[PDB]
Amino acid sequence: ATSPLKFPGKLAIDTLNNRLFISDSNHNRIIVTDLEGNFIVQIGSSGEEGFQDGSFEDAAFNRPQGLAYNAKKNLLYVADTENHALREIDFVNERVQTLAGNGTKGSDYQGGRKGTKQLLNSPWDVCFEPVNEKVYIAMAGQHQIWEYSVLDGITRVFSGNGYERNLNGSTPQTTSFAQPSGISLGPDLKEAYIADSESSSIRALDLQTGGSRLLAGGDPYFSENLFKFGDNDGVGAEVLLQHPLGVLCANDGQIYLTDSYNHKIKKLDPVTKRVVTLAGTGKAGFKDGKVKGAQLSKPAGLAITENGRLFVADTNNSLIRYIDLNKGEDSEILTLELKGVQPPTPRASADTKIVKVDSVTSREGDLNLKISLPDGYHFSKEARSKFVVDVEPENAVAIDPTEGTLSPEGSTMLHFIQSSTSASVGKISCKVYYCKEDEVCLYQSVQFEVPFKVESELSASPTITFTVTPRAP
Repeated sequence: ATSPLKFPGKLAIDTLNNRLFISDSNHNRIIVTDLEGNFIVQIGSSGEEGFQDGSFEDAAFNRPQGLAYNAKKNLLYVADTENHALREIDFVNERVQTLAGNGTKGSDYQGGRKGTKQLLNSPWDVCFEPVNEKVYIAMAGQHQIWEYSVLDGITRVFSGNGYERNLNGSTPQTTSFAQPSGISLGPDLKEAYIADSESSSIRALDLQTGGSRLLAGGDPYFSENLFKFGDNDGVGAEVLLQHPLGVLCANDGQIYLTDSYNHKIKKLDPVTKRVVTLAGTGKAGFKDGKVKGAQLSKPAGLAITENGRLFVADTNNSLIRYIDLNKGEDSEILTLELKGVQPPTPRASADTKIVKVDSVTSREGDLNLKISLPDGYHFSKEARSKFVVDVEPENAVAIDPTEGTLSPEGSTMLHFIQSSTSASVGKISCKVYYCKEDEVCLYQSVQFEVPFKVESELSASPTITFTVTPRAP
């Protein structure tokens, strides 16, 4: 009814740090919430079309759609379609930066250039292959699939010859696509699944060959009116979809997709090629309840938790919906309340633990902060853990290291000098970056509220110790 989103196109999910990424497309921003929908940070907070890099408040987007998350480096790859670019959001350094593209609709069908030297034509989804460090891009404008190499910044064509046609050939130049709007990698990292929007079909792209094979939809030979689109469940060439925009391959190997113009979610088994409808009557509307009687309105993006919760960008309703998949019959689609998401204009947060410290009673002294990790977790060495100090009435207390990075052992020392008789409150906000052996980026956001009221003139040297307590899978 009162959604803070305007036409969200795509989603990505980070399950280890409890983060849901939303492309609020018609507000030209990415919105990060926790998986219960409480606001964490927004990116491109102006809300206006643009193409600027820099901090999360200098930065601007022009209709971002597809999102991909990099768990080893804590980056979000964006498909900035109307800027014809691929943007990279770095959360370690709170800057946005452009990896390829340059703002103008290029007409390059071969490519192979480095960084912003290579132009693009309306990229629409992105998926991140973590092993070979490649970003695959469903380039809707040129009817091809492209490949960004994170190691040399070279962006080249991967498959499709440039013609708009459902043609599943055996080499990159003998295949065609038709406004490919979604892409998801299989758990074997051997195939990618494409939502070939204009051909109204799901296709499987072979990541070694460069070729593709059709899985379901877009076949007129068996369609009752010889139309390549419709709304019909079945197997293979009996299936009819209408403009699927999103596709996701879950770890159980099944393919979840949004049959966008039919306002349904569907499930496709890539070996039987059987497609069944999961949720939605077919009628463009909003109503949630049991799956078979509910309503979406042009769903176009999907993310999934390991547990089995499927999130849906319900784009033409501007909601985020979710479905708990392993409840089977009783399966109901529900809506995600977005708490604290505040629309754009030209302190506190939701993922940050708040620790109250015993009041500091000396006029002057040294405050030692020692953050430790549980066993088996170590500090990241490529992303150093940072802190920043503020005090309740500025200048009530003076701290020399207003900003600092912790030592490799998680410690720092702040020197303080209180100016008044009166009570004040300091807040030490620190982002800690740590990992298990796998080196997947975990992080914790901790803010220490240090109350300050002079009760003695003799210097002291209190200690703040804190153990991080990582999140539960």
